[PDB]
Amino acid sequence: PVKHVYRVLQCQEEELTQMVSTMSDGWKFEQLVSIGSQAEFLCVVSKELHN
Amino acid sequence: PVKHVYRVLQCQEEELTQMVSTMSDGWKFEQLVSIGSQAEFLCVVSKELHN
Amino acid sequence: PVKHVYRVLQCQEEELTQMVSTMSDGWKFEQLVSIGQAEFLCVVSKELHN
Amino acid sequence: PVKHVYRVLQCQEEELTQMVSTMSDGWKFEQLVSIQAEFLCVVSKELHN
Amino acid sequence: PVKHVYRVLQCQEEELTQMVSTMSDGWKFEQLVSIQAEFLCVVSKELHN
Amino acid sequence: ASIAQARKLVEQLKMEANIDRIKVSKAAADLMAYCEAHAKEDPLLTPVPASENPFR
Amino acid sequence: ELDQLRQEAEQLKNQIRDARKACADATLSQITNNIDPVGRIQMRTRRTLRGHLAKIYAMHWGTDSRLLVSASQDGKLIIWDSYTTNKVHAIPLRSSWVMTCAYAPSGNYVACGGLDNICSIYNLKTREGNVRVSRELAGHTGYLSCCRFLDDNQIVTSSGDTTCALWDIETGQQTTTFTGHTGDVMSLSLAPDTRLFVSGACDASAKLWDVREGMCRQTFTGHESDINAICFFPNGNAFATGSDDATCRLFDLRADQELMTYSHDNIICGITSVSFSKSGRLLLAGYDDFNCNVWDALKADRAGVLAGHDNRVSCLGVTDDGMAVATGSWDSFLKIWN
Amino acid sequence: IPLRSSWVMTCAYAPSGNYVACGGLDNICSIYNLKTREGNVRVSRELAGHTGYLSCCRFLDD
Repeated sequence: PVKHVYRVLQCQEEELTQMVSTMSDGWKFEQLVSIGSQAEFLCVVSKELHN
Repeated sequence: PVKHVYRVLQCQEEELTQMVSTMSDGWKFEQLVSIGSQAEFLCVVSKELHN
Repeated sequence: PVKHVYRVLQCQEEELTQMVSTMSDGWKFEQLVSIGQAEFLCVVSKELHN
Repeated sequence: PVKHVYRVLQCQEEELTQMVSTMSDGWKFEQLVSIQAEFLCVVSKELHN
Repeated sequence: PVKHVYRVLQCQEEELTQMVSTMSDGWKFEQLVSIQAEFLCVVSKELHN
Repeated sequence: ASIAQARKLVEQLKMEANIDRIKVSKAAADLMAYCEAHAKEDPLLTPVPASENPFR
Repeated sequence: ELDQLRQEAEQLKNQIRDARKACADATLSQITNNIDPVGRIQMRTRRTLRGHLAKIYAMHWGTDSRLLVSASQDGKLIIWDSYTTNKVHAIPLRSSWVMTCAYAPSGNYVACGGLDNICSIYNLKTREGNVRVSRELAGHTGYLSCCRFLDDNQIVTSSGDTTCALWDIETGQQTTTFTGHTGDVMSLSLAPDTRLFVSGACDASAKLWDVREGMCRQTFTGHESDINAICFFPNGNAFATGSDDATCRLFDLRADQELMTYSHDNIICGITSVSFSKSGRLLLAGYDDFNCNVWDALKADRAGVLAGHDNRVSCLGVTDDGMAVATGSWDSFLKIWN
Repeated sequence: IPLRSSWVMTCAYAPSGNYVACGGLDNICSIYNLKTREGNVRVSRELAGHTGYLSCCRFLDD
């Protein structure tokens, strides 16, 4: 059936919109967490690999 | 096959209902975060387009 | 080809279970934030096809 | 077509693993909120009649 | 889609990337709560039999 | 090609040629009179009390 | 054989210039020396309204004089209330380069466009409470540069593939088409009486068309770089342009000659926007030196300077009644001056 | 840029300035086109043919 790959990304507040709005092709969006805030968020992204 | 676009919107506390209740035609809702909380928020929004 | 409607509801801590367990017919559950003794928020959704 | 039923469960920090790892048959997991420490939890079931 | 299994994993701040990037086969990701700094994580599997 | 280009040339430039060409001093005097007459319509140059401007 | 045609074109140009030279009969310095200059001025910033999280590129007031629109880099529009500093709408977009913005004089249309080669119209006022797109206007293969409404049903665009044209909203196809602009068009503005408009050029050229038929009646020249901003004096007989090499020139339609020139020694930056006031006594300009100063029209002397920003200034606007000035830089803040 | 493989040991930059490359125990070298329409990064070409683990990568030209 299906598979998944997960990656973690770190970014400050000033450079959040540029990465979110300019994401790659094929990767999805998962929970956004606030860590040690200032800022220092943590994104999680996913891709689906079939065969 | 499928694609996706993401956008980040900032909205203060008192003007939250007016923005959430009156979204556009096609855009979805994914997550609301509390940032620097009078009180500030963030709201990721997604659209799905094919071909 | 589907549509969605979103609404925001505020409920204090004591009035949370009674509101969650007795939702209407058709509406869904999306998010629950801890605003601000304690105060909460909530987002619901419906699918108005046709 | 489909329906849904929602319930709110409360649990302290020490009793989280036992309830989460031993859920019933049919109920899902949707949200875990943090109010030592107290937690909340929302579960759902689909009733097609 | 007839069964579900849920598990709770704890990981410190320095051990996030190694654990998330190297998950097993067939397990999903659902939540990540902020309990240095500690964390929690819930995963799921589909046992259709 | 360049024939078409020269065509366009003769076509417009000769349209430019037959235009009226008048005095400049009259235009300058008219501009000065227009600027002086409407001195009452410039809040920036003529200050107004705080009750006038809403942006405060 | 085309050499003869080129030679006769050259001699016709020479004859036209000879006819043009004589009619210049006013050096405005020696006639306006008598009148006294304006006094010094200093204004205070009143409101600093935030909400964009990218680099702002455009803005535009409305006839209501209490609403203004803004477009960011990643795709977003926000319609602001200047009195209370509250946003009334927030529209997401499907493209990541929006370099233009227009608002409708009636009050229920907004247009956009950019490097995605499509112009879209948005219907703010709907029977239902949501906002939805109305039409899209494709047809030109360059990147869109500017958009101005002639009226609620007529729009004029400025393409990048040496093209300017009009459109009909209901049909969705072009009505008239303009050509003959060798360089690249980057700006244009409308006359107050909604009958004429002029367009800028990459190779320092000015053109003046008519909306009804489309005949180029005069032509202006004199700069040595791209003309980025074009504005009009309120009366309607003169337009002042700017350029990258720190020069501002005021031309006269009847004279066809450059009247004055506003240059100062200690400037090496480029001009990005110009605008006249209500009466027309002062002229404002913006610099890529992170600042902005206010000039004078008649005597070519600087009245004062304005406290700039932390990055480049890229837009400027003055309300119709003249009680507001709004400026937007690349660091995502707007300023209100009075 | 995220990657699909979990072992990359090499990285190169184009002298012109709009290409990069990667490689590791995945036995594949991938080229990325930084400069494109709008803002996004998408894979341009994916190479294959050698059964060892890639070790180094250098551009002679674009």
